[PDB]
Amino acid sequence: DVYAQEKQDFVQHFSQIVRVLTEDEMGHPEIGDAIARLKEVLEYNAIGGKYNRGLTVVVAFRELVEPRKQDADSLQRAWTVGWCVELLQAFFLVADDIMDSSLTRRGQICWYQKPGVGLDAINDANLLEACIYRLLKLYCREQPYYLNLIELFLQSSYQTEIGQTLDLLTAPQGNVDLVRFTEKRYKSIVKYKTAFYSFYLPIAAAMYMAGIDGEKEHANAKKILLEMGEFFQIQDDYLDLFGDPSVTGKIGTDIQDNKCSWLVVQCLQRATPEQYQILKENYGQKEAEKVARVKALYEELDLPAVFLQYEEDSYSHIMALIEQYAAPLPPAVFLGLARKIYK
Amino acid sequence: DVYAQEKQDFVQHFSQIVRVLTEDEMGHPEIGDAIARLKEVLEYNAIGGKYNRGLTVVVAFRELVEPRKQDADSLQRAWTVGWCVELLQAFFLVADDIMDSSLTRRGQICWYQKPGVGLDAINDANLLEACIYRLLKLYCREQPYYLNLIELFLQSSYQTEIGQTLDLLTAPQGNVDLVRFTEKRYKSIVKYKTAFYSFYLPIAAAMYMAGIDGEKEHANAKKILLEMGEFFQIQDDYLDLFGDPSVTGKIGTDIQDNKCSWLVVQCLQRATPEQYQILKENYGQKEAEKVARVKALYEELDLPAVFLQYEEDSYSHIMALIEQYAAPLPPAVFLGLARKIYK
Ligand SMILES: O=P(O)(O)C(O)(Cc1cccnc1)P(=O)(O)O
Ligand SMILES: O=P(O)(O)C(O)(Cc1cccnc1)P(=O)(O)O
Ligand SMILES: C=C(C)CCOP(=O)(O)OP(=O)(O)O
Ligand SMILES: C=C(C)CCOP(=O)(O)OP(=O)(O)O
Ligand SMILES: [Mg+2]
Ligand SMILES: [Mg+2]
Ligand SMILES: [Mg+2]
Ligand SMILES: [Mg+2]
Ligand SMILES: [Mg+2]
Ligand SMILES: [Mg+2]
Repeated sequence: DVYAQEKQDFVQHFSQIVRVLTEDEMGHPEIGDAIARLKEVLEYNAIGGKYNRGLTVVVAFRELVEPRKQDADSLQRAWTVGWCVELLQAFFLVADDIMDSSLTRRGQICWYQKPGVGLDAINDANLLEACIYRLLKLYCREQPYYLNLIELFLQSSYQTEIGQTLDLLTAPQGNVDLVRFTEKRYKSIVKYKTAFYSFYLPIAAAMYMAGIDGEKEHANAKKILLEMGEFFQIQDDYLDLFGDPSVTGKIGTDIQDNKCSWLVVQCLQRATPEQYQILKENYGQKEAEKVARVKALYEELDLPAVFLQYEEDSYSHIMALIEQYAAPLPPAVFLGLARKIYK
Repeated sequence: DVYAQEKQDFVQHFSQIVRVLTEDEMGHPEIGDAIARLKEVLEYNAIGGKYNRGLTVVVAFRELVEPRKQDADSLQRAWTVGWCVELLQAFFLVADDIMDSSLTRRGQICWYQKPGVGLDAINDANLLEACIYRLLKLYCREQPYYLNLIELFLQSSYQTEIGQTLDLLTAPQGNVDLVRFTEKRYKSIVKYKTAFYSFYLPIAAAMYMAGIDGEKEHANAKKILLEMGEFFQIQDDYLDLFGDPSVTGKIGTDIQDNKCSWLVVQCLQRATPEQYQILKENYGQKEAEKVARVKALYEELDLPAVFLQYEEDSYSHIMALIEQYAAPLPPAVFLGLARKIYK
């Protein structure tokens, strides 16, 4: 597996990430305590994921750039830009866990739930964001793609925040209005909150580093990647309820938080007026027995089978899009990524 | 007053800010609801302040740039960059109010206290931040100083967040350890949390737009401006307790929040072991009667007189620094700003 190959090299690079980020302290001992906190935040929140996004930058880089230009310096920059995407991920998740009132992340207590952290986590998340641009400046400032990367990260952050706004607006706490939960709305939420930053960004970053800046090449890459992103969020929604917290590393909250989940949207498409009543009575509440009633209804409508069938139809469709839109990029780039997220 | 002149033109420009920010919606009706929320957030949180920071960009621009280069386009860009600093301010304040558990801001209820907003305000704050860079791209991308402005805003944000980390670390909730509250620590907190973004940033932005990018000119400007920033935070700390909420627009929380305020640092310098006990017993608690005991001790030590005397010594010192370090920039730039914040 081409991700497995690159992994060990990528993950060890995090030591260098932390080192150069906390040598800002050398020239200013006055901020020592802040730099120590930064290190803690990084070590807690940027480590322990699958690294799909960061590894994708490196894999795509190695597949897009002529082996004659893969010197030690160019490789260090690739790992760094990969870690920038992982820091973006950490920024979004620390804040998302606060807003979604979640308990665990990646198999440990959410950072804001940690004793003595609490809403201070808001500033910690913003620091993670800031570190992206410090890394970009330190490693990439004299490269021709520097400004393109800066604008890409900024734009991806804006899109993600717009998506989060839609997520939160569609799920007002205490106000169960199931008519809002349409497929059209679902698709817009996930495109913005997940697809751009999780799928387009890491490949686009590699493309810029390879000198592929053409409007057309990026537009074609998007057509494939945003579709993969939709599937990825749908899988996340399924896993919120039907996943084993021991494997996912996080306790589900979509029902309690009144979210426009793929599951609730599919339920509303199949529900008799009497099933609709059950949903309306038990959705968006914290009571464990009410959540259990919604899961039992999902199970009745065979939603887990409907998801299985969506996964298969989706894989076939993404493969068709790769056949059409990959060129002039190597299909391997997209095939590797697809194999990582479906199987 | 040269701020008063420029004001009406600057403030009316906010209509154009909001318009171009919410025409992102024209090409994507799917995110309409998010764009409506963005508009609300802007109108609530970017309006109602003194605009000292944003006006400073415009004033300095008009004083630094040859009147022959102050066309309508260059002026529109100046107003925009001014509004970018006001958006940065709004980002920091929305988040700061959450973290500091504050009640009002600029004479209205804090955004996160508004019914139906709550911790969703975390994402709203991040959107304010994102809008800075959208404005910079839309108005300034083809100008020679574009990248310098982008790096300036990013770096100022990082410094501010480091400062906020020190603020929050020095004020752990429920853990009153008054020995931490030294002048040396106070000075480091305020330099980072306030001085860079409030004083250096707006002048530096004008300098870059005027083509003054020299290391030396910026280093000299900092020497003056960071000192002004220290005074400005000290005045803020005094006003938290001794200001009239009807004028300041915000209810004070420093005592309740266990903060390393200039006032508590000055108290510890003057206090008998028996006054020290009083402080230690009543500081960092929410009880109105305990807060009242701390204010009465401050009044005993004549802290309000000590502040008056600091204000005067500080004005004289800043004026001495202007005499030394302003050149080759016009002293008016710094004098105008000083007159705005002292009187
Ligand atoms: O990991 P989570 O919390 O299940 C999630 O995927 C996290 C997340 C944050 C931001 C953007 N996309 C996904 P969410 O959308 O809250 O279900
Ligand atoms: O307006 P406030 O809340 O009194 C304050 O000045 C706001 C603030 C936020 C961020 C940086 N500097 C000041 P704080 O430091 O919390 O006392
Ligand atoms: C956008 C989503 C669905 C958040 C989870 O992403 P991942 O499942 O890739 O989380 P980590 O590997 O980074 O933990
Ligand atoms: C950095 C500080 C002390 C926050 C308040 O700044 P201002 O007093 O300039 O607040 P507004 O005019 O923007 O309301
Ligand atoms: Mg979540
Ligand atoms: Mg969420
Ligand atoms: Mg989820
Ligand atoms: Mg505050
Ligand atoms: Mg504060
Ligand atoms: Mg204050």
